[PDB]
Amino acid sequence: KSLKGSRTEKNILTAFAGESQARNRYNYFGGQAKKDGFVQISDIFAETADQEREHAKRLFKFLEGGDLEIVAAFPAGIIADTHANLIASAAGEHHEYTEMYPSFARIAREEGYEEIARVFASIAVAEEFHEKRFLDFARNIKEGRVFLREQATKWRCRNCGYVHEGTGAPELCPACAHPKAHFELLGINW
Amino acid sequence: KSLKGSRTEKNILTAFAGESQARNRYNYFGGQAKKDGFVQISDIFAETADQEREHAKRLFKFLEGGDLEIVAAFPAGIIADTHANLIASAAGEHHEYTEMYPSFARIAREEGYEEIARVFASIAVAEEFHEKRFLDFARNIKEGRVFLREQATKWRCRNCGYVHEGTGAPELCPACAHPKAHFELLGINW
Ligand SMILES: [Fe+2]
Ligand SMILES: [Fe+2]
Ligand SMILES: [Fe+2]
Ligand SMILES: [Fe+2]
Ligand SMILES: [Fe+2]
Ligand SMILES: [Fe+2]
Repeated sequence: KSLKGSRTEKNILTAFAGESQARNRYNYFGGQAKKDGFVQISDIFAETADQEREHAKRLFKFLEGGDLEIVAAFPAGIIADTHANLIASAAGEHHEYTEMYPSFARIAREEGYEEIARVFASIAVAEEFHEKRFLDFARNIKEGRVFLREQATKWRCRNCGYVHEGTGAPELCPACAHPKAHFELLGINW
Repeated sequence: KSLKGSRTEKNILTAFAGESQARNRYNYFGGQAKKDGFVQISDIFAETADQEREHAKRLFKFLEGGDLEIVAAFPAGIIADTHANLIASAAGEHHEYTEMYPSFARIAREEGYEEIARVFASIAVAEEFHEKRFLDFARNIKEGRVFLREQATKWRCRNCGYVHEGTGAPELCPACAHPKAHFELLGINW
């Protein structure tokens, strides 16, 4: 049925506004991560930004047109060091999957918008993993485990694919000569 | 010392030519993978192409200028189905790390170009993992295990980050509504 005048319509636009701002913030944090020498983390911020773009697109497509007024609070800034940005991003994700989306979903169900409610709940699942990545990386930075581990393992250069075996990533990739910043733990998800 | 007139100079240009062609082929295969409904594989081809660009750049930077004639054989085509493209790509990687680069490295060492030899050997390591990825994915396609597994596991939508728990990826992402093609096994390499 029509969304016109419902609370859900307002919530969808509110979510769209938040998703849109999150996309920008994450792209900026991605640039900062690159400056801080964390390439894997930089690419993660960029990918997360692209995924927020997709959450926003799904939400945007439900709307039926016209200008709508919304009242909501948003993070006024800021761009800091990568660890701080990861912590702030995780807090944003946390609010979305623990408070905002579950609430929007419940209201949607109550107003009779089952599909939309399902979408809100589904987006919340995505935000929870987004938070996991951000928290895990923040923890790695705090513990000094981004480029060094206790036991020998495999490290992959994101720039050229070189694989290094050892307790930590090398200062310079022996293949492409790029800095340690480009290394990540070798992952196999297939 | 100067590379002028050495066999290594010729080998570097030969490698550069091969690296350059590999970059193009992989980007085309990436596009084909997208058409075949394999997003993770498509992005892998694209990433591999970018890494070949970096192998080529390292090699290119060693050269000292001027036009040089080379004699070498290259794959004249072709673009086929994704499984076939993965197999062909793996064969290309195989020749590079088992025959070409080790040979170029040995010749470089013999002519007194230790740094260059180290680079050839290092690039070979990258190509071996490139082959592993291609062979693994080819195997997944052949066995019908790209989107379905024996035991329940976690699947991530590359488009929006939604996480699905089950034996196989869903036909449609419940969050962004994109097709099964966007799903991959949830990976955590950090
Ligand atoms: Fe989002
Ligand atoms: Fe998110
Ligand atoms: Fe590298
Ligand atoms: Fe290469
Ligand atoms: Fe390769
Ligand atoms: Fe999705």
